[PDB]
Amino acid sequence: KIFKPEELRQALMPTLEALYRQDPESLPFRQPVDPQLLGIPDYFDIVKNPMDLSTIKRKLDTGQYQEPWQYVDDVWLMFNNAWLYNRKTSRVYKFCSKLAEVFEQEIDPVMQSLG
Ligand SMILES: CCOc1ccc(C(C)=O)cc1NC(=O)c1cc(NC(C)=O)cc(NC(=O)c2ccco2)c1
Repeated sequence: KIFKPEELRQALMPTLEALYRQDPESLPFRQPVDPQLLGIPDYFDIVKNPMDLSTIKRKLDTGQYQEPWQYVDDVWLMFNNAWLYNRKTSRVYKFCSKLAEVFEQEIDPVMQSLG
């Protein structure tokens, strides 16, 4: 019912590492979207709440996820943002879908273990 921050981090960190391990698929996701650098100035006309792997990793490393579902919700925020902004035929959309497939495989045994 109640989780300790370090045990939560140890349970969840391998699922995040499995996303970082996807290369090149995780590359658009390893740092916050920079619309200036990427040439996509409408990004924040479309995406309300940005999220990326580096932000999730810091929240995990500083104990900000006190329930497993808060971690999962940030991962899916990252996915949903990319599916929302990018065309279904685009690199980032396809890479996002690959990451979601990987995550779905990795997170299920972990959540079964945690609750
Ligand atoms: C041009 C529009 O870019 C985007 C548009 C939208 C979104 C989102 C998340 O909604 C993300 C991006 N970012 C990328 O596509 C992107 C960014 C970086 N690195 C940096 C630091 O920006 C690297 C790569 N490299 C490869 O994907 C790659 C390399 C080799 C094979 O594949 C791609």
